[PDB]
Amino acid sequence: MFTTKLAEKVVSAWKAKISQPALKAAQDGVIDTVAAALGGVTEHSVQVALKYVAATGGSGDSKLWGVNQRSNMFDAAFVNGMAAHAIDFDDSFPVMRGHPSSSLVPAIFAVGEHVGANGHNCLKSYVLGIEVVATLGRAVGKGHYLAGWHPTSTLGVFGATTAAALLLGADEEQLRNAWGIAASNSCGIIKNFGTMTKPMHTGSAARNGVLSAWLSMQSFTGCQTVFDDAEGILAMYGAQPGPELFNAMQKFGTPWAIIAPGLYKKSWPSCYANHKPLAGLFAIMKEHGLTGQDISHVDVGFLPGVEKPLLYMDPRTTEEAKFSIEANIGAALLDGEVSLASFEIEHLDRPAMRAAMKKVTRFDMPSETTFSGTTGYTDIVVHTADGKIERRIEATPGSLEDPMDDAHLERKFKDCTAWMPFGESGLLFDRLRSLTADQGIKTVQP
Amino acid sequence: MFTTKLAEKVVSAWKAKISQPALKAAQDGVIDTVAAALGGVTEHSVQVALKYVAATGGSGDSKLWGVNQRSNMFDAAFVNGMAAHAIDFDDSFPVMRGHPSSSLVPAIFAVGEHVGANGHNCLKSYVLGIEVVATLGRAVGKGHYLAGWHPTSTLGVFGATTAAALLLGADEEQLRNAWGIAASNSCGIIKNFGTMTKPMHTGSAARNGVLSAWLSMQSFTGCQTVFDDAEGILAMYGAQPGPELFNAMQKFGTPWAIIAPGLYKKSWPSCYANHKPLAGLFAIMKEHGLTGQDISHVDVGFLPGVEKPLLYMDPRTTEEAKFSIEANIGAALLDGEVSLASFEIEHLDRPAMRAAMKKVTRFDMPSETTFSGTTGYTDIVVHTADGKIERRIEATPGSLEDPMDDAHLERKFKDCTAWMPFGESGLLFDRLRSLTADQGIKTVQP
Repeated sequence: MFTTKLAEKVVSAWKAKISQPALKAAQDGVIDTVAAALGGVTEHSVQVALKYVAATGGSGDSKLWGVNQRSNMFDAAFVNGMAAHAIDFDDSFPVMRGHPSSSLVPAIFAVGEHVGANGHNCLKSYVLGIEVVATLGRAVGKGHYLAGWHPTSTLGVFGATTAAALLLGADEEQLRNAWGIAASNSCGIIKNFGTMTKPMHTGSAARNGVLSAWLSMQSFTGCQTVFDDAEGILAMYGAQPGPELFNAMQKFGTPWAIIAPGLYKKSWPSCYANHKPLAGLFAIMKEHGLTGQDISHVDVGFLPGVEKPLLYMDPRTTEEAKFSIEANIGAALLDGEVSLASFEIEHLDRPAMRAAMKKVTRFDMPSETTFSGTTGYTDIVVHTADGKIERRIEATPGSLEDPMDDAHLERKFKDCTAWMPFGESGLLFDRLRSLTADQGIKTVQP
Repeated sequence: MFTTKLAEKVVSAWKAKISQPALKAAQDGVIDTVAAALGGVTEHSVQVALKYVAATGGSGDSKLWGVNQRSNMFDAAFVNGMAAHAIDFDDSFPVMRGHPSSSLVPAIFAVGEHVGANGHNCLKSYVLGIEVVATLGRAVGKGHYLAGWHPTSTLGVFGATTAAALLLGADEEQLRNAWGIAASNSCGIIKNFGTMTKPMHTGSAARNGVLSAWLSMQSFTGCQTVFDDAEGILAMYGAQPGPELFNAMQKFGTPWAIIAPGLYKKSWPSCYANHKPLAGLFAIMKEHGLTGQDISHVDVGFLPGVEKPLLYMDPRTTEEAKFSIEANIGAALLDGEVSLASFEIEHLDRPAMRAAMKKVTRFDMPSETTFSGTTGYTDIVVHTADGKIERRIEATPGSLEDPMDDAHLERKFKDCTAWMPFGESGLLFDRLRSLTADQGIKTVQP
């Protein structure tokens, strides 16, 4: 009954009004995700995605973000989902231990443009796709990520499917069906972190979410109970029989997970496991009046489960650097900031950068439970002329405890779109903000 | 380590000649797979796949089987993969516990047509794709299927990737890269059996295999050690990482797995778990001179692990019936045969068919280990007016112990293509066989 109940909750909510705060949360998620995408459109991964579109000989009217080109909705969702994750700057969501918006927002744009949808419905579909992935993440728990799966795509695909299906006009049956199709297209592994395959996870999840929904509307069948039982995808991913499943569903919309705990907005284009350490380092530098020239070493601690994604101690590519605490803290020490340019290959290969990276060491922080990059707390030690400065960082930057405010999000957008021609970034920012006023999503044209 | 050693073996074999029996085995595989596809091109799943192609606006020179249409190689692989598996009449491969040819052969035609490949290289790519999937199958063991995944696609994607890569000109590095990409596109679950999503598994695997290969040739990166260690996909699927992995590839090409145990060709369009039961029933009917009217009941036994895919005792769709021993034995009883028309919805819905299905029941056969529909043995009991006939069926139809010979494979092709315009089936049969003569694959045009 879990799958049936979830589709009832989603479709019933779809037919009802949704709160101003939820729509505002969704609006901000859109702006952050498009910023993240536009900051990454020159990456090789996205350029190759564009080449793929050329190779398909395909055509259509869904906008490929950052370029004056359109294609069919499936391939647009692929390209834009790739772009949304290309520099690891898009949001996280601790309930899922992953990045839901880099599949969901691309899917919503691709389908929304196709069907001529307006902003309230688009935003509502985001709210509901996030509620679905929150419910599934709660069901699955911590084991799925620890076992080597990337929940970003393995669970993200269901978010994308949900919003696509709703926009396409799915009823409960069609929605249940679409989730069944998606479950057989649920994939992505952690060993591909530090490669271009990581943004493919979200490209594929967006495309597959759109495709799964569209197929469902064509009377193409899949399992309508795919979340249920030992044979269902949740159990396969480690959901335990008992109350976990019942606990998960009890949340629904009271409050919406897009509000609480909400989407965590990244201050730096790198793995969240870097971010409490960076916050702490910068706070120490500011408070004590230290530059990196005044710091001889930094020790960065990690709770159980947190270090997993940071695969590279000596990263050699732009992608690897985002999964290196050495590169993150190294750049912070060298430049006094971490920016879009920090992980560009020319910056990464500076002799001075490689020197700074050698100032950084990792250590284990003891605990009886496991945590993630967006949860728990971090201990750092900053070594200086006058001794060691110890600090515990309790708030994750971007969480409700250290939220990104309007001014911060606007500056992120600006920085990610600095390459756009005169005036075009501001105009796009304004159009993005008009979704709240029920403007046609096709008018936005990121 | 395992991944690098496997790519070395594949590329070394690629550059060498392969034996005639390997070539023949590949040739027969192509013919069986195209037969199976051409028998299923009218299924709603394929019809929807063709609607998808129309929706993409895609174009190219990869032919779509059974229709006068061509598209790009990715979408042709998708459509023809869907078609190859649409009525469950394609081959099985015990070492993988799945259907490798329904992703491999579509990928080979799509890529081969694109690059103007000749028959010997096409057939060689098939042999090597099969050798890779045999290797991975041996490494993962029995647990993966039993845990709810469909090895047909989860492992089959690597077959398709290997062949596509080789045809596109991959070296070792690019092959290793392609596997990495493909590993994040490994998916498909058993709970979708009896729905249109099952043949999507093979369409998706074929397309993803072609895409992973293509992407690798564009310097799009994935993990180059993706089958190694606990973090690799084989361990994730239950293999024992470390040195023990190399036992999986100790006799690579000696003999080729495409020869021993070989591809198992189906005599009936349904799950293999139905097939020893049917062979037994027909033998008893023939030996004892019994028609279905002479038989009041049939008991069908299943060793541990074997019954798993037969999800439906009361199938209500064409797809469900293929996963129902009741439907299979029912149709055998009523008509004295099982054919392509047996599982069409009008035949399934016959009151006399529904009555015959009620004569069938299932039972467990004891063992300390688990088996599959292409291994072990089957006990059946046929009930007649005089008493009960028990029979143990030791050989799986299509295995080396009960192989499909040339005359039978040609008959299967004929039956699957009888709808074609007058003379075209034979013309196509001859063109398919021209691959053995190193003709250009582009001439074949299924």
